[PDB]
Amino acid sequence: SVLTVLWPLNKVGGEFLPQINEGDLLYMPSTLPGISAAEAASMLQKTDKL
Amino acid sequence: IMSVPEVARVFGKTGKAETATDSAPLEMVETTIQLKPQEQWRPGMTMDKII
Amino acid sequence: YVIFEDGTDPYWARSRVLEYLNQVQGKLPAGVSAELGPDATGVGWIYEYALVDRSGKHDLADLRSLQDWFLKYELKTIPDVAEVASVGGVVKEYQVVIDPQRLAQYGISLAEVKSALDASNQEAGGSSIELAEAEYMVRASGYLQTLDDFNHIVLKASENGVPVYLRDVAKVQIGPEMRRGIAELNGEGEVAGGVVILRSGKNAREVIAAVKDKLETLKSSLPEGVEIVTTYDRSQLIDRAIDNLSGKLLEEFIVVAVVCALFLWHVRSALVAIISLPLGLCIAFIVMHFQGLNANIMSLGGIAIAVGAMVDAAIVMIENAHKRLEEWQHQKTRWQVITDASVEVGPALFISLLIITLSFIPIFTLEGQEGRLFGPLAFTKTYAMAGAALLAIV
Amino acid sequence: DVQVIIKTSYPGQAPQIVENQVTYPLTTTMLSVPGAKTVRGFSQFGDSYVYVIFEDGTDPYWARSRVLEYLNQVQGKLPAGVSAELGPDATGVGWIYEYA
Amino acid sequence: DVQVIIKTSYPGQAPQIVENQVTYPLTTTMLSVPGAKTVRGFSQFGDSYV
Amino acid sequence: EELDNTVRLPGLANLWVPPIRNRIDMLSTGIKSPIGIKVSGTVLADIDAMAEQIEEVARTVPGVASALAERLEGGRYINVEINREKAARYGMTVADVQLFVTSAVGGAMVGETVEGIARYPINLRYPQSWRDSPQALRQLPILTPMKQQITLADVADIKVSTGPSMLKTENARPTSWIYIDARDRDMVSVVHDLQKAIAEKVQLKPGTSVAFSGQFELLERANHKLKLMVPMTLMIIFVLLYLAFRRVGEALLIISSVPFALVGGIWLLWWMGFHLSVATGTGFIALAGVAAEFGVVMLMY
Amino acid sequence: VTSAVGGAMVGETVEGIARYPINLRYPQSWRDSPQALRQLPILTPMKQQI
Amino acid sequence: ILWGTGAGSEVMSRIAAPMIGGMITAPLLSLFIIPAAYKLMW
Repeated sequence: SVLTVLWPLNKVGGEFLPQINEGDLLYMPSTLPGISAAEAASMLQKTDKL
Repeated sequence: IMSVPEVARVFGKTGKAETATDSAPLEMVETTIQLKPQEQWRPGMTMDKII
Repeated sequence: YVIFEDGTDPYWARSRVLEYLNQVQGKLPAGVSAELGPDATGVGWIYEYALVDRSGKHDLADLRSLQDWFLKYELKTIPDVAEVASVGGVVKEYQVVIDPQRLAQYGISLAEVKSALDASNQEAGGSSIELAEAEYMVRASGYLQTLDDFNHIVLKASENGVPVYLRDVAKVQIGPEMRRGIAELNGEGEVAGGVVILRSGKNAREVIAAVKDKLETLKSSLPEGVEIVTTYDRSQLIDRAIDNLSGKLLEEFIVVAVVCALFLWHVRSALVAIISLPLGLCIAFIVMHFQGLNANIMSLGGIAIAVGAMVDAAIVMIENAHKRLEEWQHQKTRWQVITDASVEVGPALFISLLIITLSFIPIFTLEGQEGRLFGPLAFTKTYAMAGAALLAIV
Repeated sequence: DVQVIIKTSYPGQAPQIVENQVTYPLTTTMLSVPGAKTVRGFSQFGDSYVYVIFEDGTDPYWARSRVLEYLNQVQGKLPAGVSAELGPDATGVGWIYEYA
Repeated sequence: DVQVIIKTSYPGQAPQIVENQVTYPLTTTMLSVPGAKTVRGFSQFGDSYV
Repeated sequence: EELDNTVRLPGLANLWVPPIRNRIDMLSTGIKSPIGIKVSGTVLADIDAMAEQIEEVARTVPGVASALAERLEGGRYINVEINREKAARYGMTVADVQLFVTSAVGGAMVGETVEGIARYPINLRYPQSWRDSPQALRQLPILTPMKQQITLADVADIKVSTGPSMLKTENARPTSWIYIDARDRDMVSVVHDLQKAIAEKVQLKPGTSVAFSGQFELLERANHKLKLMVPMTLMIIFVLLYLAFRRVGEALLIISSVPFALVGGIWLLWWMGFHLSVATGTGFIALAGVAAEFGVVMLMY
Repeated sequence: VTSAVGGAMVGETVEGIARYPINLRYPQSWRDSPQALRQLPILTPMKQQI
Repeated sequence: ILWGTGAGSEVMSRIAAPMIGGMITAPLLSLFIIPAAYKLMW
């Protein structure tokens, strides 16, 4: 048995910190540098309303 | 100084070395002298005789 | 130099000195500013090298620039390096030689020349423009990079007239700065180098090895015909001292073994001492690490006598055990009789060790430069004797 | 990490200007602070950030004091209207409350 | 007790100006220092003590 | 999943994270990829050109390596090149034109109005019609010191180009970062091969250096230290078990039997689908402790 | 006295991360000895030669 | 704790799963392998 125990050990995976789920969330879009001041507000309003 | 058969390398410095720890004027000279290994100096010729 | 009392935290002292430094930065002249010294003492300078050029390609200015802008920033990244200070070489500068004749001819003062010079060596950028749904961010030039740019500087211009350029009033060239310190190698010629300073109270061997490996790895990216010749390093002296101490200790152990083999008629009881002496020094070094007290050359040279003073108890114990085990031979529990033979001398040796250990307080007494210098020696001696007492008991 | 943040706010200059005007001197002066493991500089459109990261096991107050040790020497070299400011005494777990 | 004194000099400025521009910000900033019990401060015609 | 499927707009790559982790990652100004090559130099052009080569040099070695040079070159510029000769023709130094550039077009602060404890800035600027586009900048009116009416195109040349959006500086030097990444494998040996290949098939310009870093730098340390305390612990445990029984047989038996309880404990993680970490380590340590307690209380009886 | 004869710094040229000072000075022939200083040309604010 | 879903329960489940999984062999161990290996101690 102590020898057969070697099957799941390699098959098992390693993580640093199991992700903890909070009561809230954070949405963050990756975008490009170029942006104006009015287009930014428009995009923010659109994403919030969606 | 380099003419002595025992010195291997001399590094002279007149003045400061751009640091707050060194405050030597342009007239004070400090020369570091490295000596050959004791197995190559000469027959005898202790440190006192070298100096 | 602000000198504090004895027993003060160097960082506390630096903070207290700075607490009033900011109040003075506003009273000094415009261009100057006061700077605090490094975090090292007179024993800070550990490594020194020189940038030699085995050709006639690179002058002193090139070597000085290489040392200042490439090696200074490459060797400062070492964790425990206080600072890498440059020495020797030449600091390139842009010199403008004015001509009083042309000044009198065109009628222009030095103040306007300086105003024109300071008004042509910067970049000005306006806020980002509102293009169609995207942002473009302006950037304007103006920096000085060549002598042709210096020549095309206008000192005085008249409406519907002819402007007066700097080339018609002065001569711009590249030259050396007023040297305050000159370094030099052997009689061959002058060179430029650097000096590495070690932070207060740190390991010098590790930092020396780190800087040497860094220089070895960086020597590839150096110009053609440029070498870095070392001129000083503490690693050699420390290694020599350590080797001497190790050899002397090995000789002392061999002598102990020879004496035990000669006087006890070839018995390996010497081992009892070969294993009991190092453990005492181990205990002493643990106690030292528990209260800092870096090991200097004096603290290292003292253990050679500590072991010689400690071997006495081991020798007495071995001799008493041998005598009693030989007396038993005339006439499980036998080893209990040997334990009794040991305990009948145990307490005397223990008290002797205790008194020889406590007889060193008069050295912890004295303080100052003599007290700081000689402290570690008496401390390690006391701890070694206490450890030897404990061992002799066990 | 145990790091210190220095922020410099310039209204209307490009990245290179704030890089060679307010960020370069700050970095060159903070590179020689005692106990700093590394120094990073981020030059953006108008703003300039300097992160001085110390080793592990350092007192945050000690690190802030050491960083301020060399901040005063640079205030006299920056442009006239701008001035560098030290970051708060909080880490990434600092933001607790938000309202509108 | 552990007391820290901060003296500021504003040449020729009425108490109100020095209090709004010097004493008020200093008094509001020194209240956030770790371990600050109280922060007193008074402004005069030419000086401000905290 | 519904949130990701609902919010869909061009030019955005959605990420849904926790707020605390997001803030910690934002304040963490480090390197996230497993392996990172830092190329430092005196200017940006040389280090960029060197990274352009190191990219493919590291992408060729055995092992998946998504070598990405950098995402910094993304800015767009409108360069107004001031000409010193055409500026001297009218008697205006470089600063005389930069004044108009920053004040008339830039709109910098020139004072602050006090309204009690508040302070509101003052702006001084030209109208919008004269600073709308580069063609409007080319016609920006300028008044010379001698009160002459000229334009901006007469003392400078306005051109449009691209550039960086953010400048990074490592140790007060222009530095370029290259990310080499993998997964489910220890990057302990590939670093040496990468360094060898870079040193052999790449040349360094005068005043440029390369270095390696990443998470592995710490791992090789941490793990090592662990292997120094794992034996010690067992020792400090054995010396106790002996003292409990005054015989080595029982201690060895317990230490050799604990692995059975460890097996029973680890056989469940697979079925559960979880992954082993430090938390599972503490769990296994507690299980082994309880198993040793059982064994001791059984051997005593 | 400080600029024509002394040669103080009046700026610094930038070439990347380096900074090289600028000097503004008279020629060597006009600042050789005290007798040369006694004849140093000076231009008054009203453009008079002395 | 292994079949629960609340706040911060992931770490609790990760720490508890090993013990729940091992509690089926440690009794078997200390009940069968210990006496057997003890009878074979000579």
